[PDB]
Amino acid sequence: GPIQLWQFLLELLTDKSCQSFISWTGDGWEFKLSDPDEVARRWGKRKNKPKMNYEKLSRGLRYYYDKNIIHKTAGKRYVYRFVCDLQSLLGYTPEELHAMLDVK
DNA sequence: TAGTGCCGGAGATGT
DNA sequence: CACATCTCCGGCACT
Repeated sequence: GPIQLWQFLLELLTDKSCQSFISWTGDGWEFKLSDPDEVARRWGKRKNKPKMNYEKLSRGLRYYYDKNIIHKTAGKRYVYRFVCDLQSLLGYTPEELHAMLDVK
Protein backbone atom coordinates (compact mmCIF):
# COMPACT_ATOMS: atom_id res chain seq x y z
CA GLY A 1 0.00 0.00 0.00
CA PRO A 2 2.77 2.27 1.33
CA ILE A 3 5.47 0.46 -0.67
CA GLN A 4 7.79 -2.02 1.05
CA LEU A 5 11.63 -1.76 1.06
CA TRP A 6 12.33 -4.91 -0.95
CA GLN A 7 9.76 -3.74 -3.47
CA PHE A 8 11.36 -0.29 -3.55
CA LEU A 9 14.79 -1.77 -4.29
CA LEU A 10 13.37 -3.87 -7.15
CA GLU A 11 11.78 -0.68 -8.49
CA LEU A 12 15.25 0.94 -8.62
CA LEU A 13 16.99 -2.20 -9.82
CA THR A 14 14.79 -2.17 -12.90
CA ASP A 15 15.36 1.46 -13.83
CA LYS A 16 18.51 2.15 -15.85
CA SER A 17 18.67 5.77 -14.67
CA CYS A 18 19.35 4.40 -11.16
CA GLN A 19 22.29 2.18 -12.08
CA SER A 20 24.62 4.85 -10.75
CA PHE A 21 23.78 4.05 -7.10
CA ILE A 22 22.29 0.50 -7.10
CA SER A 23 22.61 -2.34 -9.65
CA TRP A 24 22.76 -6.02 -10.50
CA THR A 25 26.15 -7.68 -10.01
CA GLY A 26 25.49 -9.94 -12.99
CA ASP A 27 25.49 -12.99 -10.74
CA GLY A 28 21.81 -13.99 -10.59
CA TRP A 29 19.66 -11.80 -8.30
CA GLU A 30 22.60 -10.51 -6.23
CA PHE A 31 22.79 -6.71 -6.24
CA LYS A 32 24.95 -3.91 -4.86
CA LEU A 33 24.03 -0.54 -3.42
CA SER A 34 27.09 1.14 -4.94
CA ASP A 35 26.00 4.38 -3.27
CA PRO A 36 24.09 3.30 -0.14
CA ASP A 37 23.67 6.90 0.89
CA GLU A 38 21.83 7.77 -2.33
CA VAL A 39 19.62 4.68 -2.07
CA ALA A 40 18.80 5.52 1.57
CA ARG A 41 18.19 9.13 0.54
CA ARG A 42 15.61 8.08 -2.04
CA TRP A 43 14.19 5.49 0.31
CA GLY A 44 13.83 8.30 2.80
CA LYS A 45 11.91 10.56 0.44
CA ARG A 46 9.57 7.76 -0.63
CA LYS A 47 8.51 6.89 2.93
CA ASN A 48 8.87 10.51 4.01
CA LYS A 49 11.68 9.99 6.54
CA PRO A 50 14.13 12.98 6.54
CA LYS A 51 16.52 11.19 8.90
CA MET A 52 16.73 7.93 6.92
CA ASN A 53 20.28 6.68 6.23
CA TYR A 54 21.96 3.38 5.26
CA GLU A 55 22.49 2.32 8.87
CA LYS A 56 18.71 2.19 9.34
CA LEU A 57 17.85 1.03 5.80
CA SER A 58 20.13 -1.97 6.30
CA ARG A 59 18.22 -2.90 9.47
CA GLY A 60 15.21 -3.17 7.21
CA LEU A 61 17.21 -5.53 5.02
CA ARG A 62 18.40 -7.76 7.86
CA TYR A 63 14.71 -8.23 8.73
CA TYR A 64 14.44 -9.97 5.35
CA TYR A 65 16.94 -12.70 6.21
CA ASP A 66 14.53 -14.97 8.07
CA LYS A 67 11.80 -13.86 5.68
CA ASN A 68 14.09 -15.30 3.02
CA ILE A 69 13.36 -12.33 0.78
CA ILE A 70 16.85 -10.94 0.59
CA HIS A 71 20.09 -12.42 1.85
CA LYS A 72 23.44 -10.82 2.54
CA THR A 73 26.42 -11.61 0.31
CA ALA A 74 29.03 -12.28 3.00
CA GLY A 75 32.30 -10.55 2.26
CA LYS A 76 31.25 -7.97 -0.33
CA ARG A 77 30.35 -4.57 1.07
CA TYR A 78 26.88 -3.21 0.21
CA VAL A 79 26.08 -6.44 -1.57
CA TYR A 80 22.96 -8.51 -1.03
CA ARG A 81 20.92 -11.02 -3.00
CA PHE A 82 17.22 -11.71 -3.59
CA VAL A 83 16.73 -15.36 -2.57
CA CYS A 84 12.98 -15.51 -3.41
CA ASP A 85 11.32 -16.59 -6.67
CA LEU A 86 11.89 -13.34 -8.56
CA GLN A 87 11.60 -15.23 -11.83
CA SER A 88 7.92 -16.00 -11.20
CA LEU A 89 7.29 -12.57 -9.69
CA LEU A 90 8.89 -10.52 -12.47
CA GLY A 91 8.52 -13.06 -15.24
CA TYR A 92 12.12 -12.66 -16.31
CA THR A 93 15.18 -14.72 -15.68
CA PRO A 94 18.27 -13.02 -14.25
CA GLU A 95 19.88 -13.32 -17.71
CA GLU A 96 16.85 -11.85 -19.43
CA LEU A 97 16.56 -8.88 -17.10
CA HIS A 98 20.31 -8.23 -17.02
CA ALA A 99 20.25 -8.24 -20.81
CA MET A 100 17.29 -5.91 -20.96
CA LEU A 101 19.03 -3.61 -18.47
CA ASP A 102 22.51 -3.83 -20.08
CA VAL A 103 24.20 -5.13 -16.95
CA LYS A 104 27.98 -5.60 -17.06
C1' DT B 1 43.16 3.68 16.92
C1' DA B 2 38.67 4.91 15.65
C1' DG B 3 35.75 4.40 11.87
C1' DT B 4 32.63 1.58 9.46
C1' DG B 5 30.18 -2.54 8.04
C1' DC B 6 27.18 -5.62 9.88
C1' DC B 7 24.11 -8.13 13.29
C1' DG B 8 19.78 -8.81 15.57
C1' DG B 9 17.08 -7.35 19.92
C1' DA B 10 13.60 -4.05 21.49
C1' DG B 11 10.52 -0.04 22.18
C1' DA B 12 8.46 3.56 19.16
C1' DT B 13 5.87 4.87 15.11
C1' DG B 14 2.25 5.81 11.63
C1' DT B 15 2.03 9.47 3.91
C1' DC C 1 -3.98 -5.63 17.87
C1' DA C 2 -1.48 -6.27 13.47
C1' DC C 3 2.65 -4.77 10.77
C1' DA C 4 6.61 -3.02 8.46
C1' DT C 5 9.54 -0.48 9.35
C1' DC C 6 12.00 3.35 12.21
C1' DT C 7 15.35 4.34 15.71
C1' DC C 8 18.76 3.05 19.06
C1' DC C 9 21.95 0.07 20.86
C1' DG C 10 25.55 -3.27 22.73
C1' DG C 11 28.67 -6.31 20.04
C1' DC C 12 31.92 -8.42 16.80
C1' DA C 13 35.18 -8.04 12.88
C1' DC C 14 38.18 -5.76 9.79
C1' DT C 15 41.33 -2.12 8.34
